[PDB]
Amino acid sequence: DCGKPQVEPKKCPVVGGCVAHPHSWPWQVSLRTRFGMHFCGGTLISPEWVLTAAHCLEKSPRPSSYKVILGAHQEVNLEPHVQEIEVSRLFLEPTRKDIALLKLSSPAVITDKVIPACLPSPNYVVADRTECFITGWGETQGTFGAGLLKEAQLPVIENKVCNRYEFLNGRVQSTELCAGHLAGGTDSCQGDAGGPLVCFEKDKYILQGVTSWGLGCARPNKPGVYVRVSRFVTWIEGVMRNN
Ligand SMILES: NCc1ccc(CNC(=O)[C@@H]2Cc3ccc(cc3)NC(=O)CCN3CCN(CCCC(=O)Nc4ccc(cc4)C[C@@H](NS(=O)(=O)c4ccccc4)C(=O)N2)CC3)cc1
Repeated sequence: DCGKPQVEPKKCPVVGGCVAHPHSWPWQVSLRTRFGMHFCGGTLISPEWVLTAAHCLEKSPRPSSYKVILGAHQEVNLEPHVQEIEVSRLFLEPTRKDIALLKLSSPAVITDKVIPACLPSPNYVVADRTECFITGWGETQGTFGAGLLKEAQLPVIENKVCNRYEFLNGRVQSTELCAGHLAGGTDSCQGDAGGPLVCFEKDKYILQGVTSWGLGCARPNKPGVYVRVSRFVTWIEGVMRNN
């Protein structure tokens, strides 16, 4: 059952936002070096497959350089039941987009704390103002929560508006989407890249974005940019089917 957490998440009362109800985001992964250091996020989309950002793998083209942590809440004191799995193969998106697939050495064990997120239908366009969630262990820029999994509820901004001069001035492609509060203060940041942007649809969470880049973090009029997952579903499915 993809997209359905067992520990229901909570809204807030990653820069800003709040600490996540522990294990309320069971698809969240921590992408780490062979040495145990968190540097990027990821999303479990199937027991053997993690979706992250291509730029997170810029340092090494070697699957051995990476490990995936599943089911955690703490970044340092990993809980005992935490699943730590090596990566066997890396798949960079073939058109140089900032998205990539990780095939794990062993299929993650599905538990109340480790659950895959659902994928959207091809070419779905998250509507303007849709409130979605981003999560990760990234920088907090003095906002509390360092070391614990944080979340933020952000409104999507349609590309036509996001590309205006007042915002990102034509930098955003159709294969990306924008999200964030234009007054600033709450945003994903370095360390959250490759992590999920999920939207609640009917009764479950759908992976709609991959945290990619931005002009800084939580700055006014500077929403974050995310890879538009719906434009890569067909490629993702082909990779999982043929590998
Ligand atoms: N929700 C906020 C948020 C969450 C998470 C993050 C974490 N992710 C990062 O750190 C990314 C890493 C990266 C991602 C994609 C890339 C290259 C690098 N893709 C290409 O290489 C592909 C080639 N491409 C093609 C087209 N491009 C031009 C058009 C669009 C464009 O201009 N894109 C852009 C602009 C700036 C940067 C990267 C990309 C550098 C840096 N931005 S920053 O201002 O210096 C900064 C940000 C945060 C903190 C401090 C400083 C920035 O984000 N790096 C140029 C190059 C960051 C922000």
